Amino acid sequence: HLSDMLQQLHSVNASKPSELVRQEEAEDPACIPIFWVSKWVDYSDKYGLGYQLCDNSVGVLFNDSTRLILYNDGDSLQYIERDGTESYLTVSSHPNSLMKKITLLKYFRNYMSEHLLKAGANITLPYLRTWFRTRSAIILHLSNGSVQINFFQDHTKLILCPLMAAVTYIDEKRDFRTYRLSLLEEYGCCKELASRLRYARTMVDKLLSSR
Amino acid sequence: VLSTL
Repeated sequence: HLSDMLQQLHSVNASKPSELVRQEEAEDPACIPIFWVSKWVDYSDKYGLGYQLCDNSVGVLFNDSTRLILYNDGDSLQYIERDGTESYLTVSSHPNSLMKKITLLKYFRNYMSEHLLKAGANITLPYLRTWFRTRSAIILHLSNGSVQINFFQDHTKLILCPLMAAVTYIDEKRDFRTYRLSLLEEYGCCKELASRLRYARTMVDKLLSSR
Repeated sequence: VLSTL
């Protein structure tokens, strides 16, 4: 879905949306995402990157390029090998071979729950495919095609959903608005969002170039 | 590093 996201971003950016801007008319409540990353912890110098999704499921992308996901029921597990092969297990019944990884996941889970703010908390299955950080942002690519970009300095966030051709923007006051990209082309948007969308295009290009 | 505290 990355190339579709790139085309959607090309189209909106080429329309020069910030140049009468009628940004409010580009909002679409029907396009609100189901999943996004609400918390994350970068322990990649030792273990990997842990994260919580907005449904309270947690996942780790380990340094050996495997993934373990704990469902929000707190017992059901999905393990994804490097090849991409999925296995389904539980904490109550797992092979000894995954003990190390499960214990690491539980520690990440407990820490995030206790210590980090839940992004998009005021709003009512995929795993982390890859991620990277720049000086400005962390970029999270989910297995359902969604791409999330969290900007460090001002705490603003984009969630890009190529299947809906939509983008959710969480601003500095933590207001959460979801826009149809084609409506941003039609009605325009503020310079702030337009700038973030230009950055997003460059980030999606990075994902595509490092496949 | 961590997400927002």
